[PDB]
Amino acid sequence: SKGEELFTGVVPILVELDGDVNGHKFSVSGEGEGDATYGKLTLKFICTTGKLPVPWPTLVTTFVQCFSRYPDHMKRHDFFKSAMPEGYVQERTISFKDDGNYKTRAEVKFEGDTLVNRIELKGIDFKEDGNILGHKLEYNYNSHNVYITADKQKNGIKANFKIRHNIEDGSVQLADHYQQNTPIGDGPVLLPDNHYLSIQSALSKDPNEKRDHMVLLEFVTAAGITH
Ligand SMILES: [Cl-]
Repeated sequence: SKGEELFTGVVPILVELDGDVNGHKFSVSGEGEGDATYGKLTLKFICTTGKLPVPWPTLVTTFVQCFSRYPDHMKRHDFFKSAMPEGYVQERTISFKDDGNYKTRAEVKFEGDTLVNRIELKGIDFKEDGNILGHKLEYNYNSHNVYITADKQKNGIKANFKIRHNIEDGSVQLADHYQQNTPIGDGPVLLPDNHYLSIQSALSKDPNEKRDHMVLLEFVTAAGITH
C-alpha cells in the first residue's frame, strides 16, 4: 500500500510539543529517526523553555506508532501507516491516579520525507507536591502492552491501557491512558481487528547536553494475531 511503503527504510522524525500543566507553560522539540522494519525508534527531546515542569517519563507516550513493526501477516491491521502521508489526529486523556490529568491532541503526518508529531498538551488538577509537580518519578521506563481496537465511525482506532511510572520511594504512579486516532486525509485506511503493541522503552541522558533533555530508544512489535 501507499502508506506502508513510506516506512520500509529509516525515516527522520520531528516532535514538537506545547504544554500547559497547572499554568506551567513549556515547549519541547525532539529529533531522531524510526526504522519500522525493526520496530525501532531513537529520539532526543530538549525543553526549549528551560526546566521541564513535569517529569520526562510522563511525556514518553505523548512524544509515532506508525513506527511499530507489524508482522507481514498483520499488515492489514496497521492503521497508523495506512493513514500516511496525510496522517492522523491522536488524542488522549492520561489520568494520573490520585493526581491530575493530561489531555493531548496531536497530529502525526509527513512534511516532505520527515514524519512529524505536533502536540498540544493541557494538564490540570495536579497536586503541587504530588509525584508529577513534585518530581518524584524515577528516570526510567517499564515495558507495556497497548491494546488497540477499531473505532469505525471515526474511520480510525482507539486504545485504553495502563502505564506505570516508578516512584523514587519504590512505589508506582499509575497513568491510565485512553486514546482515539482519526485519519486526516481521504485515502483508504485500515480498520484493524483487535491486537496489541508490545513496547519497551529505555531512557538515557546525553553526557554532553546541559539543557533539560531526554534520549529515548524504543522497540515496538505488533502482536496478538496469528494469521
Ligand atoms: Cl525527569
